[PDB]
Amino acid sequence: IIQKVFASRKELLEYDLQQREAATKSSRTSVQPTFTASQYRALSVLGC
Amino acid sequence: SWFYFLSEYLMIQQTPFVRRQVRKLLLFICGSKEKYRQLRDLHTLDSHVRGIKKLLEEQGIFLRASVVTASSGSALQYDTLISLMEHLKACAEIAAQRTINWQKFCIKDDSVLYFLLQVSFLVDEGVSPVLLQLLSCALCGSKVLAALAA
Amino acid sequence: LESDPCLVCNNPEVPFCYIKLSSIKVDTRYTTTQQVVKLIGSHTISKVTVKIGDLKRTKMVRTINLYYNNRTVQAIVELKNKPARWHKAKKVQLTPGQTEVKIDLPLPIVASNLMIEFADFYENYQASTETLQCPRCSASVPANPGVCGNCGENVYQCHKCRSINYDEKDPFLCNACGFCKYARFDFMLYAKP
Amino acid sequence: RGVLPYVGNLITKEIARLLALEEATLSTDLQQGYALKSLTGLLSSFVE
Ligand SMILES: [Zn+2]
Ligand SMILES: [Zn+2]
Repeated sequence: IIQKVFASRKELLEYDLQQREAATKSSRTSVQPTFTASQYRALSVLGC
Repeated sequence: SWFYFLSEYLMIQQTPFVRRQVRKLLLFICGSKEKYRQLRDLHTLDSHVRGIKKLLEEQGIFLRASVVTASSGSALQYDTLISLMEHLKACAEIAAQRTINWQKFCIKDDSVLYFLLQVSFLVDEGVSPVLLQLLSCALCGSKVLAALAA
Repeated sequence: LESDPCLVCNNPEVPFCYIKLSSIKVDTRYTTTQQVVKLIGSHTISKVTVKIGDLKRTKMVRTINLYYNNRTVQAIVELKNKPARWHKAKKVQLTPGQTEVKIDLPLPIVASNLMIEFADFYENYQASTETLQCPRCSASVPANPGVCGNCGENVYQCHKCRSINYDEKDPFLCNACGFCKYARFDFMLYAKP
Repeated sequence: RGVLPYVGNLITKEIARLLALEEATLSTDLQQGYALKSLTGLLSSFVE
């Protein structure tokens, strides 16, 4: 049950991140914040 | 120009007749067999690396000077990973067969190994083995891998 | 006897195993040239080995198409819809006379429902279509009306479930039970839960 | 004797800890929120 819950949490978080990114990229004044290779792994669901 | 455009033609799919004739004239023109094999290897690997870089270009992964930067925190999709994997599998096959040519490439183009190391942090766990295999072929060596396989 | 389950210790390294498709099978549907399968749950498939037995020279598959998706459904007919809800995995072409094929997936796929299509057929048109062997008494019957003169039974009816495919007179697979005369197909999976 | 500010401060502190944990990691805890539930119930008991 814990593994199932973890998978569900991961996918819900990834969808929320994608929706937030899509909402942010619509704005023009706000520039996209660049992340280095390590910062991506820190931010993404890779290190979870 | 002859070797360039000739090797460029060899990778284009056609009937076996022209491929056989063009291979024969390749092994004629390029001095000796080691030379034509080396030229094909280097050209193929350069094309594969350009393909990988363009594929990562499409999704916001940019190698500016020597650092790989990403704009999106969202992971990549299955099609992107499969297109990465085809190129990487070709490179891994040739690097595991004739490692000297792969090493010579990595010497000539200095922004390949570090690019692979940086990109290994962004791709999922299913593509790490081939990237690590390329890194080991470049740095660890060929005879060492052969001894380890024993 | 631990309060907080430790992800390191609850997650060991499970290796891949060879599982037959029918063992994970829950529900199936068959059409003239396509097959839809649902498994008991999700699986990480790596290789698919397919065996052909009792094949016929009249017709066999030249190109095999594999599709997958990870959406759980209760009815196969709901997911039978072709375009919207599938992801292509690999296209394999077969030399004539092949009995075993090794569909090797470069990336393991996490799938719950699977789809197998016979995209192209290597066909032998030398077979007589005007006159057909009766499925019941092996009597030669003309194509029209397809009713045997030796026993009064139809020809387009399935040899297994006795269902007549009025739409396609000669389907590769039966539309009711899925019986196939041209060949018999068995599937293997290099997968893990 | 001044126990209401004490309980309120405890509730605020544990809520802040919960938010800080939520921002960073994704681990599960089957006993999460028990202390906050107890403190809120105690405050309601004092308040009714
Ligand atoms: Zn008959
Ligand atoms: Zn039938």
